[PDB]
Amino acid sequence: YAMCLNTFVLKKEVSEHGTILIKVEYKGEDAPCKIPFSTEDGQGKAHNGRLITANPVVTKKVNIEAEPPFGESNIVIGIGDKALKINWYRKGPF
Amino acid sequence: VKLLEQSGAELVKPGASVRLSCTASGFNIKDTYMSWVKQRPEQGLEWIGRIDPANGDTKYDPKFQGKATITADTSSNTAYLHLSSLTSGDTAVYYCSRGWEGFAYWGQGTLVTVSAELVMTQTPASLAVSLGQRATISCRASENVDRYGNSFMHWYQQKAGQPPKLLIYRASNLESGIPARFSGSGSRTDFTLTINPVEADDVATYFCQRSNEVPWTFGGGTKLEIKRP
Repeated sequence: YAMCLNTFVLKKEVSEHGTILIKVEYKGEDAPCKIPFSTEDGQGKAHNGRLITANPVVTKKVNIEAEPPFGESNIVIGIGDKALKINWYRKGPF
Repeated sequence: VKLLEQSGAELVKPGASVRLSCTASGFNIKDTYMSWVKQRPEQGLEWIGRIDPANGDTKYDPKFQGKATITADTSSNTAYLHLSSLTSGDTAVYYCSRGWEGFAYWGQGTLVTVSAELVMTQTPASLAVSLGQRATISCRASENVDRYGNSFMHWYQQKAGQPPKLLIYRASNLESGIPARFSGSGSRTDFTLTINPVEADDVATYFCQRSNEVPWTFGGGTKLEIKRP
């Protein structure tokens, strides 16, 4: 399907295998759509983490598992100025 | 579709107890938090507390400790509000509300008639604005309202005899179906709601609300009225 163009909201607190559990709710009406996922550094530049969820999609108006990069990162759910950016701090490596 | 069905009006004696229900349909009650909000006649919104039905965790505003109790039934997809030793001060409309990043879904409310920490500074208390002019409502928090670098500040519109409606969530995001004339902005402790241009439909009471950490405190409210052009 086409990519989700609208924004998302956190259903609950982000849960912390080292990975994080993100529970989202879609705010748009263009479903079925694929959830855009990306990770950024403390400056907002592309800084690759790792999306665990094989194919995160919105069936109707979704649990996202991902391993954040070590240190400071921004977990981006969606595209553009609308996009939900989760500033995350991962301690270590040990 | 997605609906929050509340139980009928209650006429209770002073000193007695009452249980109100909030039946959730079109969604799993465990997916997000469930809050209860108190509103005394002609007064502001008062966040009672919230429940996480997946683990049964409850959090309350200290003002409702020893008065209110919140439970959830995950087999019937229902949330409950328990009120103890009722007084005239408990006479109010009680709303159940779903969510964290702004309450998009509210119940119709339940009237309860009893027979005979962060500070949210919302300004102005009353606002008279001419048609086609700009109306700005301010909300000042005593502490930080940020979580994951996002300001957990939400705005609500409340018209006569109606439950509140979500306008803005996460300080600046417009809720689906809300016109472009409504806008929100803010960072740190200062937040604003702008209605430009103002029309007759905008006559309502407006409320700001934080949700990053408990209590999920509402502002005192802003009664918006129309004056001569």
